[PDB]
Amino acid sequence: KIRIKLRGFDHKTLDASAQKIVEAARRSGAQVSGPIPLPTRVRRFTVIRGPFKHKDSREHFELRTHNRLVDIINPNRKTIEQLMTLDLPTGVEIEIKT
Amino acid sequence: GKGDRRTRRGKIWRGTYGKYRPRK
Amino acid sequence: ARIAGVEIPRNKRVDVALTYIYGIGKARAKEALEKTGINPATRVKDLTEAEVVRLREYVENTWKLEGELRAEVAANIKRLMDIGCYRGLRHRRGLPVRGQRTRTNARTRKGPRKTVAGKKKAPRK
Amino acid sequence: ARRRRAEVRQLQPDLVYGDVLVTAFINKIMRDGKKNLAARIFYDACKIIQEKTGQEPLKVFKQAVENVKPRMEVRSRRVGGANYQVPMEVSPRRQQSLALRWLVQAANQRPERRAAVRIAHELMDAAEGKGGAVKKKEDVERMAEANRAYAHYRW
Amino acid sequence: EQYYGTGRRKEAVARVFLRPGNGKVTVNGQDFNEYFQGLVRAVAALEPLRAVDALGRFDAYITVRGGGKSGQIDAIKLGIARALVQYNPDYRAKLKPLGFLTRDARVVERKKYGKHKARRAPQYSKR
Amino acid sequence: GNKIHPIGFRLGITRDWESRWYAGKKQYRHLLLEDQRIRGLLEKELYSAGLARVDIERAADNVAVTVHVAKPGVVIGRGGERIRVLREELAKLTGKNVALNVQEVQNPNLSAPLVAQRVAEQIERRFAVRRAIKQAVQRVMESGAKGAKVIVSGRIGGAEQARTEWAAQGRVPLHTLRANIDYGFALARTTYGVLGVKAYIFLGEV
Amino acid sequence: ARKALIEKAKRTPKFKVRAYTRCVRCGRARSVYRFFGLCRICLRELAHKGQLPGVRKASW
Amino acid sequence: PRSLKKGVFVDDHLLEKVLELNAKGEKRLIKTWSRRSTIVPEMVGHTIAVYNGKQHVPVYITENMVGHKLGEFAPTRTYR
RNA sequence: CGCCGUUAGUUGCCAGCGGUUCGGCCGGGCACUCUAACGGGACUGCCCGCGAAAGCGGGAGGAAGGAGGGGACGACGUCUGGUCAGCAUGGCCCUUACGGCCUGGGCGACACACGUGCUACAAUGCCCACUACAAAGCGAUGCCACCCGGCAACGGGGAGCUAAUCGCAAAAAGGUGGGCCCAGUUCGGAUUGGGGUCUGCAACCCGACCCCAUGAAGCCGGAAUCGCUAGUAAUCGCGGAUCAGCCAUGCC
Ligand SMILES: [Mg+2]
Ligand SMILES: [Mg+2]
Ligand SMILES: [Mg+2]
Ligand SMILES: [Mg+2]
Ligand SMILES: [Mg+2]
Ligand SMILES: [Mg+2]
Ligand SMILES: [Mg+2]
Ligand SMILES: [Mg+2]
Ligand SMILES: [Mg+2]
Ligand SMILES: [Mg+2]
Ligand SMILES: [Mg+2]
Ligand SMILES: [Mg+2]
Ligand SMILES: [Mg+2]
Ligand SMILES: [Mg+2]
Ligand SMILES: [Mg+2]
Ligand SMILES: [Mg+2]
Ligand SMILES: [Mg+2]
Ligand SMILES: [Mg+2]
Ligand SMILES: [Mg+2]
Ligand SMILES: [Zn+2]
Repeated sequence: KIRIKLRGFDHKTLDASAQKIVEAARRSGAQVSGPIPLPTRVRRFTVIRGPFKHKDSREHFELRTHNRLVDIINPNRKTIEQLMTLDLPTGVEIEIKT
Repeated sequence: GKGDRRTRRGKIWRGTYGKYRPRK
Repeated sequence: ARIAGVEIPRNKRVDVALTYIYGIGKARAKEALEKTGINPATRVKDLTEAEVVRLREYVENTWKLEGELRAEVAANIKRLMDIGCYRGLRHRRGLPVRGQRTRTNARTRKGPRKTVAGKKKAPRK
Repeated sequence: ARRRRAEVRQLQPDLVYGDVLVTAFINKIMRDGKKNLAARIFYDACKIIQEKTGQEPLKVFKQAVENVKPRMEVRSRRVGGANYQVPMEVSPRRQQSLALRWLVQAANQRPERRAAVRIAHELMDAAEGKGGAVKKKEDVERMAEANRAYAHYRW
Repeated sequence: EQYYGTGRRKEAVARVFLRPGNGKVTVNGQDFNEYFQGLVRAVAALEPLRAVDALGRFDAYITVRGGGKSGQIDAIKLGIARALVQYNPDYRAKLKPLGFLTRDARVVERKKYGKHKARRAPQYSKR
Repeated sequence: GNKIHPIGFRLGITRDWESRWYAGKKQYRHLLLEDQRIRGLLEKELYSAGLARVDIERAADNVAVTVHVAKPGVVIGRGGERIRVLREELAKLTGKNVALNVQEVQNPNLSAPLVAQRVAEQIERRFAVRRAIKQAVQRVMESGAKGAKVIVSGRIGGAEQARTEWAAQGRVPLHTLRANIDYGFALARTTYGVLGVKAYIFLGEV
Repeated sequence: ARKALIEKAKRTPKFKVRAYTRCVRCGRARSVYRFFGLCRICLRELAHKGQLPGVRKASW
Repeated sequence: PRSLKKGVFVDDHLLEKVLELNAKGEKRLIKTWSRRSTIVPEMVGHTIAVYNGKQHVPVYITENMVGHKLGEFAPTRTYR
């Protein structure tokens, strides 16, 4: 176990989270279980377009939360000092629970 | 009909549970 | 037969039949049959004289039924009209009592519509 | 239909008689989009056709259908005055549908406690030229033409 | 030994596996005729077979999930015609003109605001 | 009553977000509030700098803030002065160790917000609305830009019956997502009520 | 609303059943999306300004 | 249909005021605004002035009235 | 959204082998389904016919063919259209009240009238039992498996989930069996009596749910009048926002 689930609001920016987090123990290091998609959760808000009456206009927003899996199988500690101390994207989060 | 609360389907409409529609 | 005081169901299933009695319906039929021991399915015609009895001596001497109900219920309401009680006024008046709306839709408690006029100029909408 | 002309939808043929004049009848028997109910009604009705006559149901069915479709109907029209019931032809695709419809409606007029029995007896009676449904057909055609006087709007 | 097609209809996805055999179909660990029990369609999911001569020349085991049995029926109807092309690919000559290889892309229409039911608009009063 | 927000419309493309972080449901609420609190301060004590957008990135307690100004003098102060007071003015309210990078706006008259304000500033001073606008556009056209448009609402010229003044040159392809069309709005509090000033600036396709 | 009435801020409300959201922004008491703390309009306005992260307009 | 299980609510502004008057004499008119308090045996005999939102009211309190609340006897709105 | 591909295997399965408490349950695979990223595909490109050209008609191949299906997107302007009560904001007005705090009442009144809806008037049906097949969502001051108490609402215990992994969750029409017999009924569930549960300081005015009794009008609706062109109408259930609770049959 080396739980590493990645979740933010942008999917371009969840490549700058799976690529370098694999390109470290990819062909030089260990193995890695590959970045696995994992279904996303969207939240819709349906605000009425105007203030005051006009019951029937509305406009839909959403807040998509995209995910990935990774999980670095066979963990040498050399990659770790390289993996745990190299980052890049701002609006991303990490979870780590072996 | 969906009106009678002492029916199965009257309780499915209400989204509730009781003697007339047990929760498994 | 004559299951409950001055009452007489016939020729349909027994459980449906006993519904024709005042303080009784399905719920009290399924019970007073299971407890009395008669198959709910048989037509009333096919009941042993012995069976009708075991039923009648139970149903009557175990529940407030017929007149004994619908006269005490009427007195159970006079009590509210006796004191000051809101529901009492609401019973006197002849309007809902379970805190419903009265601007539209009290038709069942009031009875048929007693229509009246409008004003002078106004929308006849 | 201001723009184009609209094509008749080609309905998928039957599962038991392979006929499209049947799913046609089966759709009209259907309500609230419960198609399984409809089939179970009709195919049952076919089983009652087979009982009360040695004839294949499919030739009995088609027989009543042909027997119901009108050759004339009326269609209101005006220039002034009032709505003049104008007699006119009944273009084949409509004979098809008027027949199917009336058949089902007529079927559900019957006193027969359940459907299928209703459908059977109505499907049967109509083959024999009797039974209301043919009422509509005849009382349509008879009521049309009886306005021959206004038939000078041929189209 | 094996032959395979997918097949889809209203997000309903069948998995079709053709095998040489006797005509005994099996959908989701069950007899074809006791999973589509009572549905007068069903027998319609095999129409690619009884129209290229197959049925009892072949056997079929099937994974199915998503939707309701009529979509599940049509998604099979497809999945078989596909596996049947993975066989003799000449099965198209008299198979495509009948439909079968098409994928009914008809899907449930989005519910839209200001209407009750996407298209059913709310009724009104005084025009 | 028409027309959506040319920024909000294009948000997925051409134009990105102003705040830039991630947060669970138990967080987003008061977190985002803070972001706005910082934007609110960053205009009261930062008006004359001429500020376009206040970016706000975030990691766990590394709240970025990246004030875009045209005149990064007034932001930084005399020596490094003003930007010391403000970095610790963002610390009084946000207890979450902030930065305050400042990226100058190369050509202020190519960023709609700024343009929009210059026009609003002119009018608050009593001025030639109908002229000011045509001026404001020409500036955005002499500064490049494949097109531009500016709108002042009503009570023009301190009038009586609210109007709407126009002026627009080049292309302003409001319906296309492959756009890139800055949009800024300035209020114009006058002696006799407010006047809305919208500015649009089209600058290139893909 | 009335600046006085802005006192859900009033920490102790005697009993929670008097506690009631308002829009942190405009003070509205009547369409306050829990997630945001914003009301109907403030929500839409800020969304379009692009000031609340990861929120696009939804199309499906 | 009733409703209160256990803890048969009776507001306490007058719960002791009613039994502090059961140490001597039944004082005439002991007004409240708690039209929400259930009547309880120690209340029998007295006379409570219940508010309307407008007026207090002479509610002579008998024996039949017990399960009820005072508000049931102090009618609010007024009719044709 | 519809077909196909590459990337990715704590979701996937007689694809294919081993064990079985026969539960993908385990070893184990990534083929398939799926999840979510990046691509390919479609353009009157090919064919026959009319046309000066655009284009029109049919045919082929294809998952799809002429805008393949549904969104988002609202021109210069118009109604001196709506909103000073979301928010700003000019002017006007009140300043021991036109401001402020409370407790209580009212916004829920009822001779009447209309709008939008819900449940019906039933056999293509209602009831009960058993047995299938979804999508989209939500969830630790939470969702609540599971075991007891209770006719039940629910109460007391208590596992797993910070969620493709646990729970809400039962989908319901459907299918199989059984009942009902044309009846104001085993249709319909209004009304009222009674006893309870729950949330909240507090349910009289004025909450929802449970159980028992009651079992009203309603046999398809005058003149008028609304919606819908295809996965549409029709019908069947499922979820979410608001929110302690809830008057939701509303909305999305
Ligand atoms: Mg619109
Ligand atoms: Mg019933
Ligand atoms: Mg639907
Ligand atoms: Mg104010
Ligand atoms: Mg509240
Ligand atoms: Mg084995
Ligand atoms: Mg795929
Ligand atoms: Mg050409
Ligand atoms: Mg367009
Ligand atoms: Mg007005
Ligand atoms: Mg008050
Ligand atoms: Mg109101
Ligand atoms: Mg009206
Ligand atoms: Mg139990
Ligand atoms: Mg039966
Ligand atoms: Mg009708
Ligand atoms: Mg149309
Ligand atoms: Mg709720
Ligand atoms: Mg609801
Ligand atoms: Zn607000």
